[PDB]
Amino acid sequence: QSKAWNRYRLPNTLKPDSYRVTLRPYLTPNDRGLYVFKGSSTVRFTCKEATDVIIIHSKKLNYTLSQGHRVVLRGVGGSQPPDIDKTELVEPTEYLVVHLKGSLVKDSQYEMDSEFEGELADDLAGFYRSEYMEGNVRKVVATTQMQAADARKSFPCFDEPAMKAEFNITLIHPKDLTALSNMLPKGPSTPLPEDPNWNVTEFHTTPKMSTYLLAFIVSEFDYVEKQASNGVLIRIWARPSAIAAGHGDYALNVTGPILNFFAGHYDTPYPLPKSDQIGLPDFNAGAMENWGLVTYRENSLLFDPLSSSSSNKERVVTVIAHELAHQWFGNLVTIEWWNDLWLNEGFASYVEYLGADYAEPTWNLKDLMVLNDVYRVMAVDALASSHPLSTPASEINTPAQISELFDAISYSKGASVLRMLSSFLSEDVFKQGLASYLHTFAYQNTIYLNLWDHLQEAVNNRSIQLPTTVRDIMNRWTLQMGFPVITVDTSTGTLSQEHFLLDPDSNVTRPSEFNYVWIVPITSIRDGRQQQDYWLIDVRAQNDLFSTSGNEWVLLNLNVTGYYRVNYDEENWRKIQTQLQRDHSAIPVINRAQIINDAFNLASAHKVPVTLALNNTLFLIEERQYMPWEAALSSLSYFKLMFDRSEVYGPMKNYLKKQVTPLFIHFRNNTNNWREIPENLMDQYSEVNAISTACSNGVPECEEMVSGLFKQWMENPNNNPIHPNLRSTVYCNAIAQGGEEEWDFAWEQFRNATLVNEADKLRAALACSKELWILNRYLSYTLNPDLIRKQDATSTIISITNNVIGQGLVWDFVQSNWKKLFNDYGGGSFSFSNLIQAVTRRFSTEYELQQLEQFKKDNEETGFGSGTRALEQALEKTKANIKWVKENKEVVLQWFTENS
Amino acid sequence: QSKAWNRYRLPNTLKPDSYRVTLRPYLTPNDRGLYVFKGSSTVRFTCKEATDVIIIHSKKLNYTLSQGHRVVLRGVGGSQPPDIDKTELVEPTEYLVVHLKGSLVKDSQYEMDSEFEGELADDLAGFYRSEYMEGNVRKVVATTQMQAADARKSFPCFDEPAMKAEFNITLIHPKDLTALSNMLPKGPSTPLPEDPNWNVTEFHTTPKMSTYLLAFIVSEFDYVEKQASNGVLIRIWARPSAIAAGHGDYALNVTGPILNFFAGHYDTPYPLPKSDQIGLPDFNAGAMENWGLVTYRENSLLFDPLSSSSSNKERVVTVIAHELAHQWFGNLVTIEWWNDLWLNEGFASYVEYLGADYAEPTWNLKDLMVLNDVYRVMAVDALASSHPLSTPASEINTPAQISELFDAISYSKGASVLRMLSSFLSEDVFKQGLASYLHTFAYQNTIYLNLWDHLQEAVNNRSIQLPTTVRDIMNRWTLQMGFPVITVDTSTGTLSQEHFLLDPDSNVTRPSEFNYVWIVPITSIRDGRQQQDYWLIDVRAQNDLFSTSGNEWVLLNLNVTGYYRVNYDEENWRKIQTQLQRDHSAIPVINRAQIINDAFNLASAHKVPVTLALNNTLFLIEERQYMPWEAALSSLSYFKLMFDRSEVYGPMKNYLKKQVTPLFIHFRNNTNNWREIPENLMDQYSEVNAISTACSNGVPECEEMVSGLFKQWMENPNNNPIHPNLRSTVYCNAIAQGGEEEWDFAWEQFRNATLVNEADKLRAALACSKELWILNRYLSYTLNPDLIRKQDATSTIISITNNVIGQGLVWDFVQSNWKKLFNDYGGGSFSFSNLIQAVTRRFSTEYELQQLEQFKKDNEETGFGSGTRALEQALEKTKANIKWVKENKEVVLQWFTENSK
Ligand SMILES: *[C@@H]1O[C@H](CO)[C@@H](O[C@@H]2O[C@H](CO)[C@@H](O[C@@H]3O[C@H](CO)[C@@H](O)[C@H](O)[C@@H]3O)[C@H](O)[C@H]2NC(C)=O)[C@H](O)[C@H]1NC(C)=O
Ligand SMILES: *[C@@H]1O[C@H](CO)[C@@H](O[C@@H]2O[C@H](CO)[C@@H](O[C@@H]3O[C@H](CO)[C@@H](O)[C@H](O)[C@@H]3O)[C@H](O)[C@H]2NC(C)=O)[C@H](O)[C@H]1NC(C)=O
Ligand SMILES: *[C@@H]1O[C@H](CO)[C@@H](O[C@@H]2O[C@H](CO)[C@@H](O)[C@H](O)[C@H]2NC(C)=O)[C@H](O)[C@H]1NC(C)=O
Ligand SMILES: *[C@@H]1O[C@H](CO)[C@@H](O[C@@H]2O[C@H](CO)[C@@H](O)[C@H](O)[C@H]2NC(C)=O)[C@H](O)[C@H]1NC(C)=O
Ligand SMILES: *[C@@H]1O[C@H](CO)[C@@H](O[C@@H]2O[C@H](CO)[C@@H](O)[C@H](O)[C@H]2NC(C)=O)[C@H](O)[C@H]1NC(C)=O
Ligand SMILES: *[C@@H]1O[C@H](CO)[C@@H](O[C@@H]2O[C@H](CO)[C@@H](O)[C@H](O)[C@H]2NC(C)=O)[C@H](O)[C@H]1NC(C)=O
Ligand SMILES: *[C@@H]1O[C@H](CO)[C@@H](O[C@@H]2O[C@H](CO)[C@@H](O)[C@H](O)[C@H]2NC(C)=O)[C@H](O)[C@H]1NC(C)=O
Ligand SMILES: *[C@@H]1O[C@H](CO)[C@@H](O)[C@H](O)[C@H]1NC(C)=O
Ligand SMILES: *[C@@H]1O[C@H](CO)[C@@H](O)[C@H](O)[C@H]1NC(C)=O
Ligand SMILES: [Zn+2]
Repeated sequence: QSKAWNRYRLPNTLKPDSYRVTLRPYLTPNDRGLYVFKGSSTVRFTCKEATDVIIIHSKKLNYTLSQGHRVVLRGVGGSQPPDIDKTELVEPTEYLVVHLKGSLVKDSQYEMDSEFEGELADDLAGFYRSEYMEGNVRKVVATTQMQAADARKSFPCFDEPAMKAEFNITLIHPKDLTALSNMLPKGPSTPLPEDPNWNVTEFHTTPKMSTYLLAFIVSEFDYVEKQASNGVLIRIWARPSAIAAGHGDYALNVTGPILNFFAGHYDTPYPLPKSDQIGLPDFNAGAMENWGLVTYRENSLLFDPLSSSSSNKERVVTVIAHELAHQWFGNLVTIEWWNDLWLNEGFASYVEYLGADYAEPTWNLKDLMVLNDVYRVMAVDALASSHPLSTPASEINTPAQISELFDAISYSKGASVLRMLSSFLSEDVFKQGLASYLHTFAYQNTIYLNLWDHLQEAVNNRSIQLPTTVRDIMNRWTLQMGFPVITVDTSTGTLSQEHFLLDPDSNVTRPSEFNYVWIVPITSIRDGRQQQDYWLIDVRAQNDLFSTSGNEWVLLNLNVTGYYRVNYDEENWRKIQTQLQRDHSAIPVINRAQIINDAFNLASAHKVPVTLALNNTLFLIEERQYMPWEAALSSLSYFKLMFDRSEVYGPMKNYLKKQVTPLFIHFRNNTNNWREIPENLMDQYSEVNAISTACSNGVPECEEMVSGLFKQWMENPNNNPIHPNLRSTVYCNAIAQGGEEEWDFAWEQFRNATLVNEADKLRAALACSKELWILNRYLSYTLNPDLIRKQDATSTIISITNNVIGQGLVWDFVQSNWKKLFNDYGGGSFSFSNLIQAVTRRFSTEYELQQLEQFKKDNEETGFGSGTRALEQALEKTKANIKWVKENKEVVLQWFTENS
Repeated sequence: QSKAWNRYRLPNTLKPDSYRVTLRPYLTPNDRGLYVFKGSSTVRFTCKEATDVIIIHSKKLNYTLSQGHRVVLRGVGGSQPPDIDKTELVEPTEYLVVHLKGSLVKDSQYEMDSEFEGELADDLAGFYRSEYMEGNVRKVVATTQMQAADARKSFPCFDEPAMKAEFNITLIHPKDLTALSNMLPKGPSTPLPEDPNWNVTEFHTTPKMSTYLLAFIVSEFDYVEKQASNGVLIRIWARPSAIAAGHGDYALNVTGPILNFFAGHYDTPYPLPKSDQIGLPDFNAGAMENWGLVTYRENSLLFDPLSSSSSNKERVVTVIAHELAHQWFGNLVTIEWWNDLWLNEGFASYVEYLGADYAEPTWNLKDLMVLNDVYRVMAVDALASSHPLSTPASEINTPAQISELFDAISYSKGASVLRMLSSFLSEDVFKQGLASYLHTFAYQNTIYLNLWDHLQEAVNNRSIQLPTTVRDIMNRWTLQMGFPVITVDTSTGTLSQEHFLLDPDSNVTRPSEFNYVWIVPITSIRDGRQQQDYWLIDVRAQNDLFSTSGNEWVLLNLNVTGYYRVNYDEENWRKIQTQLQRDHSAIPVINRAQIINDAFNLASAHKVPVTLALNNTLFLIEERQYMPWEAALSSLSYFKLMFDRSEVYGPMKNYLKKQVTPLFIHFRNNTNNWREIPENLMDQYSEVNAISTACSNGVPECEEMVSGLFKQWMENPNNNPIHPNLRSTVYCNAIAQGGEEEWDFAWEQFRNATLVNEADKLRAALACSKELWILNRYLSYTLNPDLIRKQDATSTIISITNNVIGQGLVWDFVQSNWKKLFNDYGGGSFSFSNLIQAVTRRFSTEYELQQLEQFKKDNEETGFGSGTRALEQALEKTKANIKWVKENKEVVLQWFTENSK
């Protein structure tokens, strides 16, 4: 608006060099019960272009006028300090405009001192407080989450990733509590000269960081430390009680290997002197890559071996790797602007599994990436509402736009694209370019093009053959949204590409350059033996590689490395099916899951018949791996949700029971009569799946075993015999196969629950009851805050909705008590979006659509709030559901009956 | 409108004298694939008042134009027939108005020849069709059902009960099949001149009768015959296989004696040479009393001693008695209008027990009547939405209202009134008066006043002492709806009477000439010793007969003879509970059941504490008789319907489980490990009650036994180990405690079932499944006429709505397919009301009432027809339920919890 303070982007008039921030957090409420902190900061900025105004980001800061102005300007090195005209604080653009009576000459450093007072509120932003209940005592900790902005809230600073500067952090903390920051403590905490109750801790100057990664936490958390033989001191800080137990031991045992792996992959030594990972009890954000002081949710860093499932073990190892990867890529080489967030977060997501694999080589974690990210993001990208990975930097300005960029696409899509990048570049050449990128751009900001250039330079040195320059071959997958579905005409060995859209009748309004065409790297296998390689340059191309003979099957996207679905002629599909039946080993496990997942998704776009998809699920009877089974069960979930209350459910269960029985018996023998869990994490997951589906479909042995296990627990409570991994499954099936007695025992345990994980497991299991009265009684308990915590109420109601009988109960509940639910819980505590999505997920009939539409008009006056933008979405999904059921019910029903 | 055709009442200007109907039923689909019957008819009518328009009933009949008109007017006796102006067909009133260019000469007989064609569909109305399967060949049987406004569908006629006439019936039927009509065939079947393959059979002229008593059935059914002592030839006609298997043996064993008994009791001879009882595969009503050709559902007539249960045996004898009773009260003497429908249904329902008791003297079915009718109607009669036994004629005009009157009030309330009337007038005096009524108005239509006059004659003849005239005393029980509740102050022995209302806040909009007061006849017993009787003529009275001293307890309405509820003070109730726990035998078995039923209903009306009624159910643990247990289970059903989907259900089940366990074991030992059955009929019913109640509540052995028995039947499909009487409960409980396999086995057996009784049991049991998907599939099956016969469609839906899981499914189904159910399915008006009551018997929340009100607002255009009153009553009950549950949920839960332990 012709005024720099009106503009959302900092003027490039001055750039910071060094910072000195001394903040004293008062973790005790003052007058009006306000937790406030007092801070003093100074910035030695350098005048890049002669100007008359200084603009510094500042949010929720009272400031103190040391002289006639809130700030004091002093020129350094004999620099003349221009007199300050006036001080103004702009809110729309968190800016501290300090108009000066004169112009600051260029090539001269000026320091601006600033004493300020802020509120240590529980906003989970900037400098915030977190109160946890240690025993029966409230304990408050002062932590920091300066993602995107928020850094301004803590102290006056150039809050932009481009503005890199050294930061000297000093914390005045109570003598009892300990203070932590990005760097090591410069000196041991000394009693503050005044009020000896408080100590003063100074930390060594931080390597030129870009803000947003600064962190200063003062608390009483204890810690387990280990000096790695590479020079980095690994310290895992957490609640003293948990550190006293072995909860934090696993993280310390896994951090060292992960750091070493990344050091090699990044070909760079750990930039900071030490690595502290702290487990905050709350911390709604999953994790933060604060340089040196990584903050994690207590549940994602601590692993109790007696009450955490192997799934939690995967969670901690993987999340640790993601943030530890950020320490090299994203902290040493930060993005110039938030528009390139996809490159930073995406790379971290991709190399996350790479690191975890080094730590646990017997888990094959890298394989899970596809099901966890590639297929997850593929579903969203296959909509006409998708956005291109790259966005014009000018477009992103407001803080809200920055937060918007943090989409699942930015993470998974980026990781998938970068995985394809590494595959067609050969990990070795990719790593070479990455190493050069980091070294050449160490301690400075960059654009995604810089990485493309270094990769191309490595391409030339290694002389790898790429159809076009890395930039062009990557622009196709970064400047336009969506992914190509490659159809293979084996008869004439022809290859074709198209923008895959799950809804066939979708108007792709977004005008994408390259007219939605992609340079797809194609890797193929023939009769098991991998062929050479091919790059689809145009929409349609012919190559003998894809040509097949009388009994020849070709399968593209080996290990689904490339972000593209594949469609084949019906003949090739049948050849693949015959191979899967005689020996599934020929097809790599990853591609077996690909076959099932792609078939179902292609059937949704009406590119292949639904029967073909179910045909690709027939070989599961012999499959003993996890990925293939998981893919099929995930896809068949929609079928169950649509036919759970219909006749089709009968034949469907019979078919699934026939397929699961062998897998269940296999595990029963392997686990020695359900006594010893399998070793490989993948096998552990499949064992849980086997029992769950076997009992759900009605395998007799499964229900007998789960019932017996729960009964053994009922006989001897306090010593649960069910192993943590199999607890949720046994609990739900046992309660379902049992009556009021079992539910009563479970309810008692839930009320006496001591660990949140166990409590939530019991809560969901209690909703597995098959008695209408018990479910209604549970619904009444859900609303009561005393019985069910309001934070957990929405999830409990959703869990009852999942019960086939519960669907009707919850639907009447939401339709009749929307007013109460919305009015009493208008706050974010109740996610109405998730609630309405869950209650309307099975809607597949015109009657149900009429009810939902009536609900919309009936409660129109009381805005659905978070529900809005999801209720209209549910209406659209309901309409699509009606069409799908009326177009596939007969075919699906016949298939199950004849194939069961 | 003023237009006579627009009016729903036939003009009195024309009176029918005699008719000649010649229906020809085509038992093969036409080019349009629709079975169609073609017939011609001529009505001889005397012109009571000169008229220029002739109005007759015509329904779904395409009349062939003759002489440029649908009808042809011919002069009888030389009278001139005025020229026909025009013939319009008014559909709303089903009136074929034959406008004339002149006024019919007054007091002149005329004849109207009319040819017509109609659809022989499966609507179970007029001339419909019944398709049964023999071997692998479909067999079609054309039968007639004209209970109300359906004779018009078969032929143009004055379809009103008052318009009696003699009907000459000629049936052109295939030479192979046999034509059955009200009277005997007049001579041998003669070959149709056009086609020898068809036969022309005319029957003897029928005596003066109403159009709704006609029956024309052509069938290949065989029959078993046996002349009765009165000489009337009793023949049981049914499917060839059924008669060959001796399913009709029991029917022939009871029909003859029962018919003679009725004739001897009222000294009135049956005026027809034969009385054929025929069982039709497809029939809506349980049975129709068509004079000479009484029609019955196969379930109500066929009886296989090796597969039918003791209850089935009672059903057959009772139904046959009810229909034979009608042959006197309904056919020989008919009602003037449907307003006094009770005069026929009520008497036939009450005297049915007398006939059954005669045929089966070791059953004591008259004891059951107390719970079968008196208490059954008291529930609906209590609602402020009931109707006086003799509703003003003006209210009942449209055919929908006519069919609506066929409810508990016309049947049970009438029978209960007759029970009380006979009790205070003595059987001898009562039957003497009835004989005069029958002989005086034979072949004539009568009203309630006519009955009172003949009864008064017997009263004076036998010098019976009454407070006032029979008319005044019984007008209180017939001209005002509802029944009185007597408050007994044992402290001072004072009595009072007031209209019993389930909702104390319910607004009665129906005015009463007697201002809701009754000359209640009262009979009281003291410590089991009967005392002198008293008549509560005034609203309030006092007597020492009711005043108690020390620990003396007084029970009014000994053997629930009177039609009223007894409300004792807390003192008497305490003494009664003391007696029940000390020696329940002291209190009459019937009165023990009376105590449980009265206590609960009084509590539901917010007149006594709910705890009091529940307390009265603590003697059940030691009770071994059937009647007490029966009333308790029936009364606690309301609690279940109101708390089955609530937290109270758990404690309630535990309590009942505790009470039934002893009875269950007792019967186990008595039945020798469930191998034998009790000898006494009542004991057999209680044994089945024990097993069903135990399995439903959760007694472990019960669930194990029923499952094992069904498993053994699955092993040997042909040999069913379960004893016929125990099949009902075992089948249901097994299917419920079983899964898809059990449901599949039952479905296959149901489709392959032979005896209707067994098929009915399996059909109802299939609804006991606890799988939502199975119940949804079952509901779709109900609509399919091929899988479930249209006659049993609503019954199956009601069974599904009975299942707790099915309640929601059916409610949404009813809301979604009201238009289809109301239109495609006629339901014969006997249903719909039942379906509405069944789907709305669990409503206890404002949201549920809102849904019901929305249903009415969204389906007012579609119409509720017969269900109109039922839907309106539902609204009243739902509102009362909302208040009752809110005021009693906690106390009911606490009581069960404390007693369950
Ligand atoms: C944050 O801490 C760093 C040190 O870790 C501070 O940088 C230091 O700045 C002072 C001037 O303020 C430098 O002193 C100068 O030393 C040179 C000789 O090296 C001398 O010729 C000059 O006359 C002057 O005394 C000091 O060297 C420098 N230290 C380093 C290692 O660069 C920084 O100023 C602190 N932050 C802020 C905002 O003050
Ligand atoms: C906050 O500052 C206080 C004061 O410095 C710390 O308390 C401890 O103070 C004593 C000196 O008064 C020191 O430790 C003590 O010294 C003896 C030897 O004389 C030694 O055996 C013990 O360590 C003893 O406690 C030390 O300065 C200081 N800290 C320690 C390690 O004891 C207090 O610990 C400070 N709090 C934090 C969290 O840094
Ligand atoms: C900084 O100044 C703001 C604006 O004056 C203060 O905000 C006020 O304080 C109350 C709470 O005590 C807030 O609810 C209102 O937004 C403001 N009201 C008033 C009366 O001014 C803010 O409190 C100050 N900072 C701190 C840490 O206290
Ligand atoms: C974490 O490391 C500790 C050792 O610091 C483990 O304790 C033992 O050490 C070995 C090697 O790590 C483990 O394999 C053994 O299971 C432990 N005991 C023995 C006798 O060697 C500890 O198990 C590791 N994991 C956790 C979760 O604490
Ligand atoms: C029905 O049958 C009767 C008897 O055959 C037909 O004859 C009339 O009815 C009386 C009955 O006793 C006969 O005696 C008379 O000869 C007839 N009466 C008149 C007034 O004609 C009778 O016509 C037939 N019904 C019809 C056509 O109305
Ligand atoms: C109907 O009557 C028949 C014939 O009386 C009954 O069959 C039995 O016939 C044998 C013939 O020797 C007699 O010894 C029995 O006394 C008859 N039993 C009875 C109960 O009468 C038949 O049981 C009767 N009832 C049924 C159900 O058909
Ligand atoms: C119903 O419950 C009992 C009979 O089962 C009646 O008597 C009570 O019994 C309890 C338990 O022994 C005592 O604690 C109470 O004091 C008794 N009642 C009184 C009023 O003393 C009870 O009165 C009945 N409740 C009714 C009829 O409402
Ligand atoms: C709660 O659990 C603890 C630990 O198993 C047990 O000692 C205690 O008795 C339980 N309390 C109740 C009330 O069940
Ligand atoms: C049909 O008529 C013939 C005489 O033509 C007769 O023998 C036969 O029994 C009749 N059939 C029936 C069942 O009416
Ligand atoms: Zn991250």
